[PDB]
Amino acid sequence: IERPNVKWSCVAGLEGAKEALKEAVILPIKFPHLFTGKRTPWRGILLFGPPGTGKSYLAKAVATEANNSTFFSISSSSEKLVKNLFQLARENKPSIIFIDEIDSLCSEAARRIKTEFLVQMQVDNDGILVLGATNIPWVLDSAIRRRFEKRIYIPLPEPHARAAMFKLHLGTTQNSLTEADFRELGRKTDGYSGADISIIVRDALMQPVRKVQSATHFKKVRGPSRADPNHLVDDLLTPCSPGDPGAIEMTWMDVPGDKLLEPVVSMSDMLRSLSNTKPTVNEHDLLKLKKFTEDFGQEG
Ligand SMILES: *CCC(=O)Nc1cccc(Nc2nc3c(-c4ccccc4)cccn3n2)c1
Repeated sequence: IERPNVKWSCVAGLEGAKEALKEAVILPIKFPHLFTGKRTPWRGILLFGPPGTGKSYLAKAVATEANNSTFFSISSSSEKLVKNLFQLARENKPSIIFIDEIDSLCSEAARRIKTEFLVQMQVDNDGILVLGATNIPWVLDSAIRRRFEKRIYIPLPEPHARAAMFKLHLGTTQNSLTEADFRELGRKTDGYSGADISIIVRDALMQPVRKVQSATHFKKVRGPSRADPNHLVDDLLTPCSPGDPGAIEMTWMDVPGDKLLEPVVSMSDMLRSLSNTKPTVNEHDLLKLKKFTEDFGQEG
């Protein structure tokens, strides 16, 4: 329906999962004549691991890289909607279907309606591949589990990958972090999820705006004009502390919209929000993934 645009370079770490998804998804689409007869792409791939390890984000990256294929990102949030889901799949080949939080399935009447998904997997399906993703792979019943013949564990990020993701979640916003800073944020965040890092920087991003909304004084300052970044101007105002040279008793209401110079995102800012959040994952939840990682292996 709509095409994602995530490049390989943008996803941090996950080098192992990239090589397997290249071997299982991308290389067969670009080179169909290699996968003939005995070898054809697996019917469905299952991504499992701790929450916020990039499983869903990795699904968008693999969808962007085939380009020839089409991306149908259906949510975990009705059999005629999936009958046409596979019907529109087979008309446009090659194609892939990502089902985030596929632990959805597996007490209730909706339980009965869950059978419509397995009809399609085993009809003619060649250019269609189903990406499954979940954080609790064990609750999944055996009928779908035997259907994803390839299962990939997405691990917690490594220090280099966490340092990257602190830089990536910043984007183009004004900050004063050095490359040596990002590396230091990697070491201090051991066991932190990918979602956990995204939580930290959004709070750190909100401290400039909080400083503006709370400042009782502003100081005139030089800087690039908000109309043209190439022309330095002098009438800009930035939050100051009540005693700095040039303090003016005024709040953000008295600052014109085009005269505010935003304060930069510090490193102490990011450390201040790092200290206020702790890793979501626990050691118990991971060894339960260890239980799944060995009981069934790849297709058992
Ligand atoms: C090239 C532009 C771009 O895509 N930047 C960007 C911004 C945020 C994150 C990433 N890559 C990335 N995200 C993750 C996660 C993750 C983050 C947030 C929430 C859930 C998961 C986990 C693991 C790896 N990873 N890379 C790129």
